[PDB]
Amino acid sequence: NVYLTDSYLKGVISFSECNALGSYIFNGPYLKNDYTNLISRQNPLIEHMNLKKLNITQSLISKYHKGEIKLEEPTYFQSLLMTYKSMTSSEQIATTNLLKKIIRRAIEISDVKVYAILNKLGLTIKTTLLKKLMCSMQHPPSWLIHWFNLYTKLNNILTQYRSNEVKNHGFTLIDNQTLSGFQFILNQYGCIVYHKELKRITVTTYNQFLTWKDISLSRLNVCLITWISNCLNTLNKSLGLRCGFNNVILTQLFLYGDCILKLFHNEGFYIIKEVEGFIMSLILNITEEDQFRKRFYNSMLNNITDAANKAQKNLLSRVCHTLLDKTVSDNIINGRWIILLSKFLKLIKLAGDNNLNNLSELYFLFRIFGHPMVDERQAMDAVKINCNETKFYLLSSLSMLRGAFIYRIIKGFVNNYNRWPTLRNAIVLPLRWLTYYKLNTYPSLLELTERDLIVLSGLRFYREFRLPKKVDLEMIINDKAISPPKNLIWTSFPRNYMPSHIQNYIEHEKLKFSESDKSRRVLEYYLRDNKFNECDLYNCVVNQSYLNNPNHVVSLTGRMFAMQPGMFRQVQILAEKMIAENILQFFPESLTRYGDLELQKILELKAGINYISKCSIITDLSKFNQAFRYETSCICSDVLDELHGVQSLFSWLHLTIPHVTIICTYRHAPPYIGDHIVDLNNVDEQSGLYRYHMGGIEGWCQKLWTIEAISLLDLISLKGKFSITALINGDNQSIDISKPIRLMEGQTHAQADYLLALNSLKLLYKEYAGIGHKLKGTETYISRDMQFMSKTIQHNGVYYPASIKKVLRVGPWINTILDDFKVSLESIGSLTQELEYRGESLLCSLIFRNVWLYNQIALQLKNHALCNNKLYLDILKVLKHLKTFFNLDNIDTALTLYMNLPMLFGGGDPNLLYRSFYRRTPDFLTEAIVHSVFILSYYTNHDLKDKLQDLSDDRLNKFLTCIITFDKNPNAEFVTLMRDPQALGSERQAKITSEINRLAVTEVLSTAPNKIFSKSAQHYTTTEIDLNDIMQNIEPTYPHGLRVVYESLPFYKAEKIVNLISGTKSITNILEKTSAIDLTDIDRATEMMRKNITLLIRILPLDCNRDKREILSMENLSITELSKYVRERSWSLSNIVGVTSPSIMYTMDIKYTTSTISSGIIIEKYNVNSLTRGERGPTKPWVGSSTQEKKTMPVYNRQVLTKKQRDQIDLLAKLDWVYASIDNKDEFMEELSIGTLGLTYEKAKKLFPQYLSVNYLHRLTVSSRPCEFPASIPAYRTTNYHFDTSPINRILTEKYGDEDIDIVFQNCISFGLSLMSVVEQFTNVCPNRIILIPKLNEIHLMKPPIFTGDVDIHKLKQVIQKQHMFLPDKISLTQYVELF
Amino acid sequence: NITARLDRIDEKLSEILGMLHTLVVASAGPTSARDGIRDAMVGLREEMIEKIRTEAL
Amino acid sequence: ITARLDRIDEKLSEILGMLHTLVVASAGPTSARDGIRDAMVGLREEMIEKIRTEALMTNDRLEAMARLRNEESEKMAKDTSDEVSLNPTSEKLNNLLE
Amino acid sequence: ITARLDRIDEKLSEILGMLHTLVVASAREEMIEKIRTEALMTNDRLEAMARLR
Amino acid sequence: NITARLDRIDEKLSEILGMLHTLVVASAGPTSARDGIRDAMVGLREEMIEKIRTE
Ligand SMILES: CN1C(=O)C2(CCN(c3cnc(C#N)c(Cl)c3)CC2)c2cc(Br)ccc21
Repeated sequence: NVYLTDSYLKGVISFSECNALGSYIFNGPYLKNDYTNLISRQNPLIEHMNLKKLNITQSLISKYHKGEIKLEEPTYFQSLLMTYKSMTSSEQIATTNLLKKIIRRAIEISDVKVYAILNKLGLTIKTTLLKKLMCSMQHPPSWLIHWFNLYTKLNNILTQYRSNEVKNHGFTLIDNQTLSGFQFILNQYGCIVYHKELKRITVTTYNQFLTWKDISLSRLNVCLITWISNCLNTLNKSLGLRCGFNNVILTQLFLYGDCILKLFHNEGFYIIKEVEGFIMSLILNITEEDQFRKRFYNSMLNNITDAANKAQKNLLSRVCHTLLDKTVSDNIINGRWIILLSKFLKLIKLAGDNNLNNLSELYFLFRIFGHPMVDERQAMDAVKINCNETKFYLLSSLSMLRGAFIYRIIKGFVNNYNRWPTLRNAIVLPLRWLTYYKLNTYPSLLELTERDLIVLSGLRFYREFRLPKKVDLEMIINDKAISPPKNLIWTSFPRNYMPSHIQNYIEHEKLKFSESDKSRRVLEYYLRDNKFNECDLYNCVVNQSYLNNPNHVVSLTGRMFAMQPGMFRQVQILAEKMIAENILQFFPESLTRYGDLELQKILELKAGINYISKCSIITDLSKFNQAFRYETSCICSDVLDELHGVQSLFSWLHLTIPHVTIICTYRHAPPYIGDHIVDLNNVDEQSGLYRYHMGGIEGWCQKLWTIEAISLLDLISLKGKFSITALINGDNQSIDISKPIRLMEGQTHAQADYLLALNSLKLLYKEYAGIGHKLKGTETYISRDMQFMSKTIQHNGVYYPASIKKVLRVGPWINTILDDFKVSLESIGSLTQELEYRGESLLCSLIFRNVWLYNQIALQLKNHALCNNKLYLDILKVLKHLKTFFNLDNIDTALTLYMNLPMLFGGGDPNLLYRSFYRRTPDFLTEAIVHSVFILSYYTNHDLKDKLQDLSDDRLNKFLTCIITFDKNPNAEFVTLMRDPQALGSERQAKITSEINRLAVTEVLSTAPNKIFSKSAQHYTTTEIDLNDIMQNIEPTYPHGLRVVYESLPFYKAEKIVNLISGTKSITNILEKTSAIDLTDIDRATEMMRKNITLLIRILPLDCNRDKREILSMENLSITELSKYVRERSWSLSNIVGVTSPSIMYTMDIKYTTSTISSGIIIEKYNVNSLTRGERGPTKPWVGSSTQEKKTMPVYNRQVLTKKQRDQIDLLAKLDWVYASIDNKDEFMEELSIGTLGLTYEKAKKLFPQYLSVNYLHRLTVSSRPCEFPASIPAYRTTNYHFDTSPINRILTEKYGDEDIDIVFQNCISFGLSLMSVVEQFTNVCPNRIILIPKLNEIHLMKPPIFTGDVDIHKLKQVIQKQHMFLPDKISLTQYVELF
Repeated sequence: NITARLDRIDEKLSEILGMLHTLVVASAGPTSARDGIRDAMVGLREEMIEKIRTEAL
Repeated sequence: ITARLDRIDEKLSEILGMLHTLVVASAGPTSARDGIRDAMVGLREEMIEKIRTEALMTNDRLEAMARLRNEESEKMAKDTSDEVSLNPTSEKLNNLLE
Repeated sequence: ITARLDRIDEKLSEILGMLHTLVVASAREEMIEKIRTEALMTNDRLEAMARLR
Repeated sequence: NITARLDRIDEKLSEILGMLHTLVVASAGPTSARDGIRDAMVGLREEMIEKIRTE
């Protein structure tokens, strides 16, 4: 059992852990005067005792007790470390030479792609651009060498510790020479830092060391990116990023932030967090006008000074009676800190340069200074006052809130079902509302009165939606921790921190609970349940078994994360799922869309929104929940309860939580229990433990409060007589307010907009205070002409990104499990694509990616924590093979080639060349082959403007011959093509972790005490055999139809769970209650990594190209026919249809001048300026949405069915559409409809959508086909160009004629747009027109095939019967009766 | 005139009904669930009656 | 018969006037922090003077008084004011910045 | 026209009485009858569908 | 007609008195009243099952 520790910070820095460690070591209150220090000095942990008993620690303690060294706080040593410049030795030459080598190698690797692109466009280094850049980047600046040296040292320390702790458990690293001046005692349970010439010592944790390393890496990445971008913009102004920073100012900013952190304390982060507002002010001074920006500036100054005063107060209060009482500087008492702060702020303004690009990119500064230590009991005490407060309402306010909610629901039902919901109370309606009810209409907001809402608040409803009767295992199972029951909560703390009676009680009382109740994680909470039943949640909800339950706790872990036992968590998840499923259709303002292009969609549709005065209000709703009560939430929860026919399912929180004790269950923060007290509801209320919580826990019930906020906004719009357009994306509310006004004499539009904003703000404050929510001036602001939403900035239609903030953590082993090489390469590439998708710079992203890929491959494989240097020897033998096969001259050239060929064939390039022009593709193999051809053009000197020719250089012929020649060895063709329609077979592609870990997961699950998992895992293999036998005799193979068949069976849901479980570390020790990794898992991972690295030796054999004296001839060669042949040969199949598609980057030839040929698509520039980056045009933003099917929907009552049934119906309808040609389709459909839905085919066919589209090969909606095809540029820029695709349909109908062809025109338009962008980047001038002419050699017909064969019904029945425990709910007779 | 004067008593009674129902719903809070009288103030819905029917026949 | 419709209208007006001055206090912990308390309904002035005698325990009682009465406190009056006024430290920092 | 309005007036008087009794008291069979009646009328809606099978 | 407009008022008045009865009964402080309510609801359920099982 091996212990692998973290390499990056994934967690929080603990206040109580550091407090306890330092208090035990130095024998006194270290950071605070908590109970943590008392119990830590009374009964220390064994790891703390081990750290204190060392020989160097005893020496340092002796020095400290003699008054010879002074104790400090970790921020002091952070400031010391980040200024370390004792780098004056023969150590100054080694670092500089290493950095120069890395830079040279990165440019030499990028040269190949730059050459390929410049050749395709028609525009050791072969390019003049990169030769100039290499001449310009020969001497690294001092501020970059500083951070590179610091990061190298800290990373070396960490790598040494991690390796030696993998080899030996219980290893303490004692380092004195790596960093001259400092002395490190590093471990997994603590860290001791000592400075000898300053006579300083500090004690901290392992996560703080990880944070220091992350800080040095972030500052290194900032310096690298700005240096590369500056050197690029010095050659061509369109080549780099849109920002223009100066790195001396950035060094000064780092220094002054460190000075603020050292001066105040841990309490200084509160101050830096405020400076975000400061930057926002600098933005408004550019975009807004006098009154709005003056208001924001004054509020910002007030916020900052209040934060600083509170920080000083709390700092002076905390360290009074601790061992740090003489560490407070004198510049805080006399108030001279302001000067420091002023300088800091001034630098930020000097860094902004009065530019929106700099000011928008400058938000990386708040990910540069580290993370604070979160005090847990204090965070608990901060909200106890807000959630124990009594609120006072007027009955009219609650009546109107309920009426607005009911109005929204009535309007939604009328719009979505042509029907008022069924009322059981229509007696209470007046005549004018009875008319609306019986006519099935509603009035508008302009015709609505405040009395109408009070009248509507009296209506009661009948059940409209139905609850699922069987639990969905995919929504309740995840990879998180779970809270123990109330009687087993004392198991959250070490046994040393508990009194004797609590220990005796725990041991005597663990004998009356299940093995799943004693669990500490969700997965094993469900796996150990030997009495599981899928109708347990439904019975709990219907019987209300969660009310008044004596097993209920709330456990907090800080930013706070709360948890409860499993039953209540089930009920919570079900309530939120029912809201998301049935109700959010009536509230189109609630969003959950976080994404690259989605936020741009939202900002575009926001910008699209005798005078009409306008204004905007931005509000932060993070603390929104603490103010809610039963009276304010359940007046609408009751409407939802009535709509679903249940009681108190959406009202569970405010009915259950007020009777629970809220407790902090941190490991190092236990409460003080008085002797002879075991029950938690009898322990004294103290810091970190209380009762009578009214108000709601953050995260639980968020959608309810969102839709209630929307209803309140409707009420405000009614009361104020103006129009409102609202958007809520998480915890951020944006309101656009519009009102028709008649301007006075001399009044300007600005003053009218300002008056409207002020009056709307008054009305909003009053209406929010009416329901008990007191808005603060720190959470709300008003503006008029700047679109802000979710930390995204748009102005005048131009979008301003923050890419540098997101590329800060790119490094060696990021985002992997067990230090996987392939996943690390993939994550590096995907994270560096953002300097091109958002930053609009191809070459900067490319060079940064190559820097870190070279560092990770050529420098960090020798230091693997578990695979000591075997992967590096594999890499070297692969490089030797490549050097022999391609007749290269060095291993350097071999590595340059290896880093440029795709990962599909076993190489090391994670970013294919087509993703610089369009984001989606329908066929990966053709893109891989085209990328390989383009890359090998660098060594074979082939021209990408001519055609495929046979020349004297036969490297490409050799490559293609080895690609199409191999030994067929298929196995399990159809189930593999079911779970991945793009798989190759015959071991022609690399393997992923799921395929490797599947069998291990199933053998671990075969022994689980839960029968629903045991039977599934015991029948897995025979189910796979049957599933492969089902669709084997249907000869024309359509892997997308195979996917549709696969998704309509319960084995799909069975496989989701296995794919989820196969993503943990130490799959074998899941049911072993251990945090250590088994050696079998390490061996599996090691052998997988080695096979995947050496794949390129088996794919490109030196064996006379597999005794193939015949070589491939390129005269009239089609890459797409070759791809289709390669794909068919690897599965031993005669015909596979609907998977092969040409490559737009290869098919289209690019011209700039117009000619008499008159072919291909045309892209023109409608802008008038020469350059386009940062501008907007008169066109509509291009979204490459695909064309779906045309289908008619039958008329029946849909709300009678759940969502799983409505999904299974669509699946069976697609199956009836696609496989309508097979010979036993009637028996097939009867079996499917009676096995999965419960009805016969005759009754089920009445609910199937009928498809009017004939060619399903062209328009089929599967999860394995791209739904849209966007470009590789931001949306706002697509508005600068105009396209016409008409000259190509004139030539495509004379060669085929009214026939479907395999080509995506969306990707053609995207290619054209990104081509405009890239040509402007590389030439510093945007072309007027481009013309794309297709190669007709690559375009083929797409006609729907006629299927022949018989489906095996016996194997279908076997598959349905073996995995019956994952089937959805059958459609009953009671339900089918109400369907019509 | 009698009908136009009776068509206002109805609109006043409807407002009284809305206010009193909101009060009834807001008064059945955590103490009512703790004492077990909340179903006597909000009503029995479809699921409980279906359970009663299944345990009856 | 209008002499009876008038006595019906006066009663309806009385009920609707006594229902538009009702105030609800949310349920919370009792005095001395043991148990939960029920939600309380009562006329506006009775609830206000119950807040003044602090029979209902709460902080920020001044804004409670000024909000149950349809009035505007000065805190909320400057929260939504035309111009924002600095603080002593804010003017010190603003002088340092200019 | 003469008795009905007086019934309305008596019911309004009783309403005012009970509303005073409620709003000054800060510190069962009719209710159970209504609960039973509406629960039976909901069971009737359930039985209509159960018999429609 | 007028008789229908008086029937509506009668129904609404009965509903108002029902709501008021609920509000005033539920507001009884002593535990005796809230115990009687749950005992009566216990009864009601297993007396409703009687009328359901009869037909
Ligand atoms: C008073 N007030 C503010 O000053 C700000 C605005 C500016 N803001 C940020 C923070 N981070 C980013 C990043 N990336 C960006 Cl782009 C803006 C911080 C808070 C704010 C936001 C919201 Br919603 C509600 C009220 C306020």
